[PDB]
Amino acid sequence: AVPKKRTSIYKKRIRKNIWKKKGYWAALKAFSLAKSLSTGNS
Amino acid sequence: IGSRQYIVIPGRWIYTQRLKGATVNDKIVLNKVLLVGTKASTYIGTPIVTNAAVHAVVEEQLLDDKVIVFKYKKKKNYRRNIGHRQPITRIKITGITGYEDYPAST
Amino acid sequence: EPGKCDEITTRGYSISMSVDKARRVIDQIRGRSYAETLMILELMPYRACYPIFKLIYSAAANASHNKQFNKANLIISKAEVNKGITLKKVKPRARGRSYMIKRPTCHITIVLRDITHFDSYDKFLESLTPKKLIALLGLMSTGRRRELLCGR
Amino acid sequence: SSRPQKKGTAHHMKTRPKKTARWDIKRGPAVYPPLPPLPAEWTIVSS
Amino acid sequence: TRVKRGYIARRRRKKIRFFASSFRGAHSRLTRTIAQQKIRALVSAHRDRDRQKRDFRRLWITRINAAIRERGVYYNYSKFIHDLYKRQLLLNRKILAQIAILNPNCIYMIYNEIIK
RNA sequence: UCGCCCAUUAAAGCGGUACGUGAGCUGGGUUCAGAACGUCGUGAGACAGUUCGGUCCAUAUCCGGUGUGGGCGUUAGAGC
RNA sequence: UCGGAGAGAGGCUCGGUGAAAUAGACAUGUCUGUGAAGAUGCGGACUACCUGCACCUGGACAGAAAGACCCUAUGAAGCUU
RNA sequence: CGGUAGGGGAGCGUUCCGUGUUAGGGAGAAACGCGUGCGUGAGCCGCGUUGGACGAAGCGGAAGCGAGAAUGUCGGCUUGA
RNA sequence: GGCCAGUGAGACGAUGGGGGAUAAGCUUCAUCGUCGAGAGGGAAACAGCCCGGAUCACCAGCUAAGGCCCCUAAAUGACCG
RNA sequence: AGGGUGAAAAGAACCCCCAUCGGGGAGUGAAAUAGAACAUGAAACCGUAAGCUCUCAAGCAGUGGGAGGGGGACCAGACCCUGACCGCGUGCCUGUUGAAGAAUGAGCCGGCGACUCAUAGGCAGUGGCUUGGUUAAGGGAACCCACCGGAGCCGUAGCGA
Repeated sequence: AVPKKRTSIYKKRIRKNIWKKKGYWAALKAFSLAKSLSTGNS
Repeated sequence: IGSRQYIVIPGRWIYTQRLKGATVNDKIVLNKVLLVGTKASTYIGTPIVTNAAVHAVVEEQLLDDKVIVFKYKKKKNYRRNIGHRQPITRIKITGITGYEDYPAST
Repeated sequence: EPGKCDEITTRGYSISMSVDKARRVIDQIRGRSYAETLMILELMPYRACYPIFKLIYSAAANASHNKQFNKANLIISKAEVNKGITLKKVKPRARGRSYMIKRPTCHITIVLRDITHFDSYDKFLESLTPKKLIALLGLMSTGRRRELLCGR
Repeated sequence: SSRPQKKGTAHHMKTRPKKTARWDIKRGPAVYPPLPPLPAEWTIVSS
Repeated sequence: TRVKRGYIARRRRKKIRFFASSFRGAHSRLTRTIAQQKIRALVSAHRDRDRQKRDFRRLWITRINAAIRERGVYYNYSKFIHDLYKRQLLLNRKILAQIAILNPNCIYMIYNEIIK
């Protein structure tokens, strides 16, 4: 139901950084597509 | 010195308890030399070797860094904070006068 | 001193965009080529990119006009996203009690950086270690020497 | 049962460590010859 | 004559924080928790300065014991100390243990001429 | 619950775990307001006496569990 | 008995917007022992790389409402003779 | 020369007043943040940066005078995410 | 005798008894210890048992209670059962 | 509930990104690390950068000891930051015979936030007078204040209804 304390610090950093790494993965994939956009594709 | 032992070699300084009666620059001889050593070292049978007396010079009589004494008891509103700077003395060792007694070392 | 003219701090701010959702994007482009960054930001799948892209391109145009150095040289040195000025709507909920929802904002800043401004000086220090060319008493070893300042 | 058991300080009454062996109770400190008189410590004569 | 407090609070709480500014996590940056923790730090310091005096001695004794057992097969710290006082010899544990490290020759020499 | 009884069966064991387990469920019993019977009470009201009717919350921070990834480690790196 | 299959609305994943009660501090294991007599924090052992996500609620004497029971106050208020 | 309730003695600071339209101060005050000075402590004292005009002592005086606890209270900002 | 306080819930242990079932970490008196208001060492942890009463400093020394195979200071000491 | 750009609006012509917002050069100004969200700008909270450092660990997070590494444009057995690994160490408050408590209270940070004042009675310290002491109202080129005002009060006799 309810939280007993707060996570407060450092743990919340660890939790957020993985979420930002989701963003990183998307960035890699979007970078990969730009080269595909250059030349061919038929 | 102040009921407190020290290994002591010449041309070299030490910190001790503040010597009551000692001036700023004023040479002194320590007559409680329980051991001497070299190539052929020399222990002691009794205390003091015999006529060995270490030769030193007082440097300065400044106080020690502050030690914080803190009385505390749980829940009784008994926080009591009190500093203490023990007065000390800096002394510089000039030379060891030779032993001439009981040669050990095999 | 080590740089000062290797940059231009374009700081487009009051962007209506939560700071964490901006840090998803900006954490990827901290230290990239500018060309590459632009190619990334148009293809990326984020609402976050558009205002960032606008500021990257504005910053690079700014750098090309104002301080007049090549866009192909430069990189994104310091990207940084800070908390803006928070607005607070009070929405209702079931059973009479009411809770706030916040419209968060941000202050985005980008420090661009030319690679090859202090390269004349750095490439000259391909000269190997025990050299100490003592000309002006010490002189101009002031160009991101990077590795050590062990000058005792 | 009907053996009420040892708890609180009543445990501490029973199972306290204690010697209770005549020889181990005696003993005390060790005796020595005291010592000849020793010199001062830090005689001055200077300045 | 209204008297605002202002200056007087955090000018002391800075000094409170100056202590705890090596502490790890919440303890370093949270006023009232720093105030709770500083006290405890000082208490553990004061308590452990007296633990120091006995614990160093206890180390030294172990050092000396370890040194002396390498001589004869049956010779042991307990006997060694009484053999020192049998000959009237006021070397304290610090010196004995430290020479045992830095100059084992000298412990050999003290061991040789105490037995006789 | 326990218990008695019917039909069985190799047998129909007895207990602890907050008389295991309601942030898992139920609400028949028992501790609210209504109403009645017997009784006690001059009366208001009462009675482990009886009867009918009567709102059971919760998005899991942590530990703990069932699953399942990622990192790093395994001293050059890998696939079996 | 004794479950099984399927349709929707969720749940799950991606993008957009974005709350809450709670929160001394939290680097927050199991066993038995101990203690205000029921311990993640004290003793001894045992077990255990660091970190997400999905699911589950046994514990944190979980959250919620300064117990509505019980009793106290030379408290309050209704009702009775 | 241990010390809860508790009593007695000795102090530190806070704003304002007398001294004082003092010296000290746009070659940098109040503040704000740092000190390998001092004190038994409350606190004091010098520093050059930010700051941009107020204002130390000493001897005295007066209080809206010292905060961590009140399910205090106002404002800010977290946690859950 | 003057001025001016808190206290008036006590707890355990030894003994002398009562009540109880010579049950209770039960209850009530009488005499004394400790806690309460007392740190430290012994008792694995362990208010109330044993030792001992913390003004402060020392990287000196002697000892009390209790201990000397290793975790973990000191005898894998001795002689007789 | 919500005050403080500057002395003066001198409140940013022009150029660049550009549909806007906003931004960077330019220009004004003592200052624009005073740009209108503008003066000093603390804490919590959110980051960015550098030094060291955690993935066989067990921990009220410190403390005593301190391995290895790093310094500060100022040559130290001195000092500071990190901290391999060891030993010790049962959050604070209230309130209890007894609380680490799984009893109560606080999410955190900053402010506000509690034995006061008037008049009398007792007592102590200090001062003045001691030819006993003292004035109240009231009067004062107002208020303080010299200087008047002796009306009263306290002490100078008890005993008994």
